[PDB]
Amino acid sequence: SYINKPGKTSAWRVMTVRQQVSAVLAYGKIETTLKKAKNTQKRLDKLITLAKVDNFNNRRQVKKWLLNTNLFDVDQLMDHLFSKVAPKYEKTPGGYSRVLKLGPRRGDATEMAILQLTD
Amino acid sequence: AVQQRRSSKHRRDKRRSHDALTAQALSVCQKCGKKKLFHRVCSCGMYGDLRVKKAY
Amino acid sequence: MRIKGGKQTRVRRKKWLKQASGSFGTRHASYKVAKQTVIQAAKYAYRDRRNKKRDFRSLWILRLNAALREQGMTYSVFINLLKKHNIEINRKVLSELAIKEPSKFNLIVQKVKS
Amino acid sequence: MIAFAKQFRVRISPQKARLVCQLIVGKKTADAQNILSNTPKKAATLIAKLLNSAIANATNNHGMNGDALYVFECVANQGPSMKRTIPRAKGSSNMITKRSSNLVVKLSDNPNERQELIKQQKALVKKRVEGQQKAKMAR
RNA sequence: UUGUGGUAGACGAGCGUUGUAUUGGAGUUGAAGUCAAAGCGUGAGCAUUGGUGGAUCCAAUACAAGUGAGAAUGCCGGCAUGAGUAACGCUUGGGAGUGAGAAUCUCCCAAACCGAUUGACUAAGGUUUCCUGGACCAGGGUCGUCCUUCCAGGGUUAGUC
RNA sequence: UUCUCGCAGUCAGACAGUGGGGGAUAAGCUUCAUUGUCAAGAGGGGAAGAGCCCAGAUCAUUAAAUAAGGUCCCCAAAAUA
RNA sequence: AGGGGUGAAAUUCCAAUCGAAAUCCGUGAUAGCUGGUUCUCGUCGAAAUAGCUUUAAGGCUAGCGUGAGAUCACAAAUAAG
RNA sequence: GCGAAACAGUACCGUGAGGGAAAGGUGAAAAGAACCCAGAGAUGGGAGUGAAAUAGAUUCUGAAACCAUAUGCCUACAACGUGUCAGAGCACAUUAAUGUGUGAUGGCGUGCGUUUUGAAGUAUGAGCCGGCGAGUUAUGAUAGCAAGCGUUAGUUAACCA
RNA sequence: AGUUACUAAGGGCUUAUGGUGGAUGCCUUGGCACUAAUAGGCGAUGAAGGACGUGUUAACCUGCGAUAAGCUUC
Ligand SMILES: [Mg+2]
Ligand SMILES: [Mg+2]
Ligand SMILES: [Mg+2]
Ligand SMILES: [Mg+2]
Ligand SMILES: [Mg+2]
Ligand SMILES: [Mg+2]
Ligand SMILES: [Mg+2]
Ligand SMILES: [Zn+2]
Repeated sequence: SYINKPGKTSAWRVMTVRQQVSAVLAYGKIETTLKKAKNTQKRLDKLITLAKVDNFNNRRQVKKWLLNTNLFDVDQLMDHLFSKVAPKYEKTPGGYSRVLKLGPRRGDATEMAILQLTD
Repeated sequence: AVQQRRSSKHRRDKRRSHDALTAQALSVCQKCGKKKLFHRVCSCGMYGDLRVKKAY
Repeated sequence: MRIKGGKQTRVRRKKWLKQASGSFGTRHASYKVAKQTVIQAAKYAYRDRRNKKRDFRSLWILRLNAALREQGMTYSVFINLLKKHNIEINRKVLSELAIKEPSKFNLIVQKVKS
Repeated sequence: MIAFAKQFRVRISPQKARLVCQLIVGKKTADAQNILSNTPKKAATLIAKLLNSAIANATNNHGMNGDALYVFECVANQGPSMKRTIPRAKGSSNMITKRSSNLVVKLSDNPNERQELIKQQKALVKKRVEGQQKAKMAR
């Protein structure tokens, strides 16, 4: 066959990662597919760990990932992160998030999973 | 490529032997009673003694 | 005058199908196959109704040969010893059954020794 | 003591409904409602409702014990079909046939409930031979 | 006593169907038709009992024919198999809401293509497809609370176009 | 199997033995005369074979004697010299 | 506008069709050519050759089958001479 | 049977001339199934009317192919035109019969029409079931059989009542 | 060392049922072919055939024509 959708290009994967990390920091919970959740978790953890020092280099490095959401805009989301989310976790070595499996979806029988983060 | 001879009602039934379904594993959530499929969160939104969701 | 007649056709086909029961697969369902199989089965019946009397005589010969081979003579010599001497029309089966009730058969096989 | 419940012309296939109907058959009702809710099939949301309706019909109407119930016998018979045309290359117009299923679930109360159907079968031939014999008095 | 394999093919005797005629006769105490059964005939074919069904029908002798189906790449209808296989015909992520039910609907926020266009105005055509409210038999290549589908109500206003 | 009358069908034949033509004493070749068989014909022998050998099926029998062919086992039936 | 048209010519194009459109009618065209032709039992049982044929895949007559009837001894067969 | 038993030359195909279908039956009468339970709802299960609701709006009867369920028997070292002749074990019990259903195991076994010298055919037709479907008719000729009438026989046609 | 009941993922045979499906059977405000009578046309006084409209009544069918599911008279 010939004409075909662009599909899951690497840019699509990375941009989905960015959108989901923005969404999880903004609200604190995500209800997504499991096999996107296990892939979002890595970037989530790396950001929160990179964000405990608060120098301007860390602000630049985190600006490379976040996107604005309905709750917070990006320059509001950065402050919201570095003020309350990042320091809360400052003493935990790893393990900043959990992915728990929901029930299968009616549309596709995909394995819905919830991504969240608590102490 | 086509069949040369119709596959009877005997050969067809034999092929579908492996089509049977499996009964999925079931657990009973503590913190309420119900049969959630094992290793998930029931509709309580409680997984074990931890809360991960809303009422239903 | 118009005549339809779906009764007679169905009755005939029903008889043909009823003839072939205990047949594999569709042979007892579709009539077109049932008729072929009934015809073939009756051919086999006609052939076997002759082959079975062709074969049962052979079986009697075999189970008479075995009985005589444990007395010291063969079946191909026993038949002489019935026809030429002590002319007997004892049949070729009953001289077989007499072994299943033996020691009355030994009387035969030693009677022809005269 | 059967108390069945039937749904006609459900928009599911007969051959996809028979896969979960096999799961539910012969098992007790407590481990049927939930086991049928939890399976990921289209043929399960359409049979959970029907099975629960059968439960309610048995309990209210006929007045059986409940926790003695078990799913006696399950099927998905072929409901009426729908015929539709489908375009193709070069205009050849194959016919799509939409299927359907006349689901019915029977819920027995006593554990046997099967020798009784055989008993009716045997009576239906006993009376035939009896009527045959009473008509041998044609002298 | 002599015979009795047999296609093309000649000849003979016959069964069954539909109806008409006269003659007998059965029928809601259940007629035909339909299935089932462990019957009777040399064959075409013919009875008996029971369930269903709910009003016509059986035998005897003649008569008249749309009179006897396994084949026509036969006609019409139904149903299989191939098979729950190929295909599903250019695109995402989430929050909040609704609702019995949501990937699929409403809102929000991004995200991704278009940009001499997937934008805006109209002719030709098409003929209500437009707007509001409601519904989810069928159509939608999935789903659907939703649709350009369906239902009730509505809208097109010229001295100069 | 001669004569008259009604009614057809058939006119693509094949093989084995025999005597010859064409052929190359080649063809499961072709064309003839002749005897059979098959066609239109089953059973047994032939391992399996339409055409060879024996034979010519009214139907049933879980009866007896045979023809060709055959008797260590498959496969029924034999020994002596 | 079709035993016509048009063609910077290819047998192009003439409403997805063009060595002569589309549909209606004569019309159930004709076809020595394929295919099909529906219930049973009994009696008998062939030919696949000769002559002619614008005939050779077909046809007519003879030959061979069957039915009805006669000839019934001198007719036809089968053996010896 | 008119193409047409009903809103048929309709719907539909075609630019156009033109081509051109399918399907009917509750019960005597709606007494069209209030009410209850499950469910969102259709619907289903009880109730109720009624002779029957296996008459329920899928609406006279309701075969077959076809798809599912189940008692009884067999099958996972076995070469199979799928049956037949023998034959065990198993389970039942009849249109009372040297009975019925299955059938471990032995012997035996290359379908049906067509056309052909000859086809299991590596030649062709049929996917399966049901229905429809192919030597008639008018007017004359000859032959066979039967009947009436008969040795100056027999016999009417058109037409009229 | 050896003998042999049980297994059936699934299949096969019979028998009973259920569903689809609508043949056979009964029936019909319909057609077919005919007989006996009658009559053998309509139309500038605007026909045949059609559109459009009309309701206490949605659409459709029918009747009917601004006098519009009807008017006058015997
Ligand atoms: Mg082939
Ligand atoms: Mg599979
Ligand atoms: Mg495949
Ligand atoms: Mg594949
Ligand atoms: Mg695929
Ligand atoms: Mg035939
Ligand atoms: Mg071919
Ligand atoms: Zn719980």
